[PDB]
Amino acid sequence: MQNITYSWFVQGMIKATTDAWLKGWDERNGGNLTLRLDDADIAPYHDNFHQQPRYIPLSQPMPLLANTPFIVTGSGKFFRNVQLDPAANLGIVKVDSDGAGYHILWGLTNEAVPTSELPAHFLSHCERIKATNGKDRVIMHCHATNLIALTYVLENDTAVFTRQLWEGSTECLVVFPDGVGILPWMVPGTDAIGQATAQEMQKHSLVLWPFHGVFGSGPTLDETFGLIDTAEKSAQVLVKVYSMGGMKQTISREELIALGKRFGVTPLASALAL
Amino acid sequence: MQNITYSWFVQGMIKATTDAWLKGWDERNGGNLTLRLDDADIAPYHDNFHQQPRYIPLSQPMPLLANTPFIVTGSGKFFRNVQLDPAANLGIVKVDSDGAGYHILWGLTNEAVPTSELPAHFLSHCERIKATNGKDRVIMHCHATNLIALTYVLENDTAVFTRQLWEGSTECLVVFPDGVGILPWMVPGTDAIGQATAQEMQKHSLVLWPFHGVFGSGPTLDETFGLIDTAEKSAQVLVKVYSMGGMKQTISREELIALGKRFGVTPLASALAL
Amino acid sequence: MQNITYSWFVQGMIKATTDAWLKGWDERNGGNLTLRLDDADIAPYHDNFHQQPRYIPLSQPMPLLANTPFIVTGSGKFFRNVQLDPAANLGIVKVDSDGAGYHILWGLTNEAVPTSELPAHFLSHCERIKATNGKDRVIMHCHATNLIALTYVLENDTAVFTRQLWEGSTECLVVFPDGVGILPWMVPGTDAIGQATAQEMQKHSLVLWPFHGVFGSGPTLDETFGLIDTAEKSAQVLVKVYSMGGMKQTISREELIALGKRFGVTPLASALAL
Amino acid sequence: MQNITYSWFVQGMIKATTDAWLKGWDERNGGNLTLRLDDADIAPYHDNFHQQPRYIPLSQPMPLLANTPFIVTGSGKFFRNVQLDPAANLGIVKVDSDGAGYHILWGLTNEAVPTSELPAHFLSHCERIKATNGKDRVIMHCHATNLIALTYVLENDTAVFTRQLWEGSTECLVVFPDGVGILPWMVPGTDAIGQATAQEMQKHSLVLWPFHGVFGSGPTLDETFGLIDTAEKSAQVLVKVYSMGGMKQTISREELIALGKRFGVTPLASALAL
Ligand SMILES: [Zn+2]
Ligand SMILES: [Zn+2]
Ligand SMILES: [Zn+2]
Ligand SMILES: [Zn+2]
Repeated sequence: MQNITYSWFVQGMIKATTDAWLKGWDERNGGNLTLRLDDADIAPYHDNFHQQPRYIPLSQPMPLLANTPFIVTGSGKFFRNVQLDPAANLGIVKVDSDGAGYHILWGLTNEAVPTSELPAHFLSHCERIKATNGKDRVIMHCHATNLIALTYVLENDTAVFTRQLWEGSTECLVVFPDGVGILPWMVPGTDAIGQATAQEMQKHSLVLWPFHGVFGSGPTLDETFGLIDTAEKSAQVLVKVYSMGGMKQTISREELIALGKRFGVTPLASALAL
Repeated sequence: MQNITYSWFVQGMIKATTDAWLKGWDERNGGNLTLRLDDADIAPYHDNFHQQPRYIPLSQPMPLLANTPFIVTGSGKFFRNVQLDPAANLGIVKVDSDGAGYHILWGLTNEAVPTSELPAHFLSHCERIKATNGKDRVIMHCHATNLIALTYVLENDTAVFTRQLWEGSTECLVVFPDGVGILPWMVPGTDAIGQATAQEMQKHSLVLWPFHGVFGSGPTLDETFGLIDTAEKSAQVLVKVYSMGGMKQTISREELIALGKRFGVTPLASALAL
Repeated sequence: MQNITYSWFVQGMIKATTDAWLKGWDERNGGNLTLRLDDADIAPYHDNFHQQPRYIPLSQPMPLLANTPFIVTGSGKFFRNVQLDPAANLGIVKVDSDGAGYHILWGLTNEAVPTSELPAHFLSHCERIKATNGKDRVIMHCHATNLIALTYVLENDTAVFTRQLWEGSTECLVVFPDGVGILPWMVPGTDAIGQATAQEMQKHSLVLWPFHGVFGSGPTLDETFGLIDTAEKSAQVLVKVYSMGGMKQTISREELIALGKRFGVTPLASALAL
Repeated sequence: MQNITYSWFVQGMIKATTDAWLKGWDERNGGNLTLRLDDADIAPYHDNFHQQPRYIPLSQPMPLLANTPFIVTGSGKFFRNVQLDPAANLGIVKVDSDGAGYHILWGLTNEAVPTSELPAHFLSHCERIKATNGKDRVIMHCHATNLIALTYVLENDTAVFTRQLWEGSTECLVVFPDGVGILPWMVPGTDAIGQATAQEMQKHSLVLWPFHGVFGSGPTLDETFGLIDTAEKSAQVLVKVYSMGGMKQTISREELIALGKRFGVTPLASALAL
């Protein structure tokens, strides 16, 4: 019957969560992942659906997401376990026609529910749909170790943080020319932190939560994972450099300007001006 | 015949020990793990039992554990090897009706015996049963690298250590609001260190052994592993931050207070007051 | 029909890219790998070829590579994915009789193309063929973490950098007696950086791209991987030592001289003279 | 026919080399491993032997090893590859009746030969046979990262180095009460470094090669691996502590004395006296 476990999107959710677990980014339940699907992705699996899908209201109306299906990670669930029991740890949800709530079509067994960061995820999907004319389809949150560490030692400022990350690996300006947004510390699992994240997502594909972690957005699971992996790689390099006493030389303004010109990207002005 | 190797609890012991080995927490024989079971868990496997179960006395009477079965790791056994030969490296034991000793029903082949830290494990199970009205079922000890390193550089004080761990990842206050107990250095494998650990377990779900490692307690293998993983993740972040010259900003008192209110936990007063 | 996926060279490309992914050297699309084959390697797989091979021009004429087949990684492709879909992420190309372009005989499906660093790869293959009388067959680029970090803190000078790497593990002088060439930072994906790399390859088997990564050359995939792994291992040791305040003792001039004599290698004079 | 690949000793050599590769201790060909067998181990596999075993002389007479079989890693071979092709990368050798040379009974295909550190291995086996009344059976060399790093920053002195390693994890005094011998830097692959190593092995189960790596001896593969893993774990902890500015508190003289008394070991006097 096909079997939705072996669908591209369940397999992709398993790969991304497992890979993030192996990176050391997702201790316990600390990360969450949502992927926007099309009806055509799930329609062939209608017989895999729960016969009697559960309904859960959204935190607030989200009419831009009306009729939209997603695959999501569950609240309190461990990225390490996704590969062991996808239907326990993931769910397929479909937002209803008013954007007021969703049905759980598959997964989230034994009364599990979507991630407690659903506001941050779905509100950010709304802003990224608008910002990218529908190209972006993934919001990923993880507890990326070196990025977290840097939030205790670098100025928590979009321009400063972006410039240091650009400097810490040549590809970074090309991968995230729009830079990294950073919020004040905020209480997690709230619609305040969720819309604050979504507002930053209007201008950046990466958003940092000081003393907590990162959110990224992109068109595909691999592109979004790779975005975060790039930023975290640069952060890893920076932690080493700072631990050795700091940069004696680095990528100059530009050199960053030449890089952006070659790759046809416009670097965030404030980060470049530093 | 079912085959107890494929039981949830043998498989779970394999997963936790293997995962801890991969983390770098359990060189050689350095860690131990005990899980309290119910008779109903093991009864279906009676035919897998040793036909003639061995009897070993406990170090002291433990009448609260009368008639209680456990699955345990063996003395001198390596976490790395559990997956290769579960019955060599694990045993199922059942404490007798007086709490004076136990029978080895399965495993611990070739005259192996339970971990030399059995006092610390079983005495801590007794105190956690009382403290949690029977909810906690696991005691896990590992040589968590960054937590160990921090015991050489942070004040070995419950309030100080707890506050720094809370600061080193936002989730920590929510995961361990009761904080981390820390003992003086003590000679391992003794009932002194075992009851000292058990006494700390009355007030905390995590206990540090300076220059040695950590003990954690929780209701399930994953929750207990995840508790330790959380604390060790924060410790990893802290080691990076301290190596870069220390915190320039951090989570404030709260912010910790707001966090606790949102998640309905009461943070350890002494750690909050700092 | 044999099946070229299971050929030694496809399997070897999978092993090297996967191993480099596991090392943390190849986030996103950040690395590339090319291996020079003989017609006799691919001829048994003619029926696996695309029936209608695509043609792509080279950036400039490369007549030394006329009629030469290679297996290559694709542009924008992830080392992590090579094992999952070799034909999506790798291609077999054969340079035409004038050295002006190549046909894609196998792989690079869905209009993928070879790595954007093809100039650096193929121009370096030309110079290594000349320098080694045809022995070298591999060019590997990765984002080797510790080597990258060191480019922010060590003088970006061939003699200085080579000497520190020699000091950081005893084998290094024996593995790379010719030292490590290092370029100025340059914009990637250009023929300028490609021939600059190729010129350094005339004199060294390793070339560093500051703030970016490393290129290595060797006769086989394992020897080339092992060359880079050796340099990166030494770099890892050095990052630790520098983070602990620097060397209190080290390998002397040599001792390096005695080492070279025993193993019959001539160490780079400028690095030795320091 | 049984198949010697699946013998306990070939499987054990695969496990130890693979595990050491995963630890990051054995880049390229950098490590070597030898295990002393009994005739009874190999006799059941006589039909797996090369029909016409090769003979190679030893570097010097070793009559204590007369008629003794070993399984060994090959010169220039990679620990990473042992699992992929055991017979290419390992050999079974049997020393002849005069101790003058050995026959390659199995493995070391395509004219491979035993490790270039065979003097250090076999001479150390001789001294450990005498020191342990035949109990020790394994000599393992690896490029243990943190131990290497410490040789640039700690005094290369047996007492000093041993005491710091004892301090860096509580188990270390119990695992290696005889301490760690350390040689001056010496040119590798020589009988000078081999007997110098063997002489240190008279008094210690671990020997450090500054700026290079470690040798360990023990009765079984797991015990020897675990010995090295323990020392390297402590070294890892120490590198973190030193990078954070050094110890503010540590294990006292003890405390070390009490530890040794409890576990019935006599700690190396010179290290204790510090
Ligand atoms: Zn989070
Ligand atoms: Zn322990
Ligand atoms: Zn690159
Ligand atoms: Zn070596």
